[PDB]
Amino acid sequence: SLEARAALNQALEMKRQGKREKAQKLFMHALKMDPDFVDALTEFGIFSEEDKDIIQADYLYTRALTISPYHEKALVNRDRTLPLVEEIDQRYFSIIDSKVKKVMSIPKGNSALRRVMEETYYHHIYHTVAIEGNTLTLSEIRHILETRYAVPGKSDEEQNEVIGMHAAMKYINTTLVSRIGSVTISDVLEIHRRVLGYVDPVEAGRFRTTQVLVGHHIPPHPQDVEKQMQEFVQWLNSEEAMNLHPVEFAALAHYKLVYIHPFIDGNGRTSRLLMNLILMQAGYPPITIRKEQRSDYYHVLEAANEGDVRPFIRFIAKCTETTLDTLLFATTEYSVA
Repeated sequence: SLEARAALNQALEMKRQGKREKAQKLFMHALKMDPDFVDALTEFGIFSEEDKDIIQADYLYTRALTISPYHEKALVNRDRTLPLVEEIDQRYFSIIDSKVKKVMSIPKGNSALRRVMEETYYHHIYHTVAIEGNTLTLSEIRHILETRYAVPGKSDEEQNEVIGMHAAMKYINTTLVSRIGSVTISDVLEIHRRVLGYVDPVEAGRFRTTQVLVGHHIPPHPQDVEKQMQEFVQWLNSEEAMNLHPVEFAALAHYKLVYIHPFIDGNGRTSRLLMNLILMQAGYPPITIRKEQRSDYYHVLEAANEGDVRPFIRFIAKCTETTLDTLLFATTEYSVA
């Protein structure tokens, strides 16, 4: 018996008086105490909706309904929100497409563009290893790759992760981006071969034959991995996927590979590279999930496990905008002497 009903009732009482800042803390607290508490989700939805935060209200109702599909108070409200959410999400994909288009208006040989592209190349390597706890600094990663000399006082393992990423990004940018044709299984194993080849050569480029623990999660049985990965690459080359928005498609491709967890190590890194391969193949620039976005990343992945991928997609879309804003942050300004 969760003792959050107390918290929910006070929240409703505060809301009645109009102490809304005290209400949402009691709402948040009620779902801290019981995250699967239908009345608190539903009531906190209505709350959010009164403040015109439609996406949150809709998330909350959608959570309530994944737990209790027949909860009539939620069913009625999510009918009203779902269409307005589709609208809001669609307008954000338009602003991103705006910035992509402006970025792809820059002549290919532009120097400023050349320099920020290679600056952000080291940024993407730094963030994709640092988000997992790799203690190497940006300047250390540039040092390792520009020269070929190991950084003093940093483990071999950390530095091989960096070289490994570099080896993988070469292979994608050289081979797979330009290449007309299907994204085969062999492509995904080849990325993983390079990602992990310097740290764990034995496992580098082959699927796990064992069960794994990923925190409190247990991904699919190793005998389902082969089946589910063949459904994945079939979906990657399918007509439905090309029917999706490319950012939407890239986000789903990423989440699916994370969920399947087909390798022992380097699923995260291997699926952040696949995401970028998908975006680039569609004419979109590759993107970075910054180190400091670790919590947001975990939480949106967790929301995707609890039956709602939309927050994850929105997350990837915001990361896409933040990349474009950076590329655009190198554009011409009037000046004379």
